[PDB]
Amino acid sequence: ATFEIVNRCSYTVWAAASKGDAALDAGGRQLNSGESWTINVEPGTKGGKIWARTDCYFDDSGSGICKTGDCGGLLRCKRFGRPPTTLAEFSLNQYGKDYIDISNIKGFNVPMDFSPTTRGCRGVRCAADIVGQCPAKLKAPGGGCNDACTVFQTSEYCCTTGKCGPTEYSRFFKRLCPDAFSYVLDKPTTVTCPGSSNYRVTFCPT
Repeated sequence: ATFEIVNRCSYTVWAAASKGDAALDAGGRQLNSGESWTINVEPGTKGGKIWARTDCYFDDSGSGICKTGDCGGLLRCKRFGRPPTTLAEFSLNQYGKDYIDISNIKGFNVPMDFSPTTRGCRGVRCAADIVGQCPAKLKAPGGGCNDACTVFQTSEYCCTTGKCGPTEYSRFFKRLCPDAFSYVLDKPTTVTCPGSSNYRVTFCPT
């Protein structure tokens, strides 16, 4: 499948694409404001994620640090990034269907639209000013708005027992972005698309 990743933010972001144990395509790239990066994702990819990283510094060899979403200090991400990260999540060609969603379960750093570029389903968006409205205890110094599990490490926020409810913190994310997962057991906002659809991820869509 083809993903076009577009930075509509006024600031540079470092896109990242990983399935947790391996890079997707190159795994990461600098996107200046307005730049587009087209990647190819193998059919059948299960549990892929795309996110933006902010305020990165990398050397010649592609090693460095980002203030949000850092994936072990590499430009080319092989593993998932450090919260807070707004997440575009997808599983492709799962019994004939693609499944896509946006998640705030690992916090929020950059607003995001995740839409098909082919027919047969709708896109999802989380474009509210979550960082500006972020509750004081969830604000990340590097920027962004952490989820409550990352901050407090309790069974309830992390849903470690498989039973957990919404919380004051999850309801904040849900109020600003109803179409994104706000906690592990949230009523799913997953979109079902035809198998082998193509997609565009737009940072700062508005």
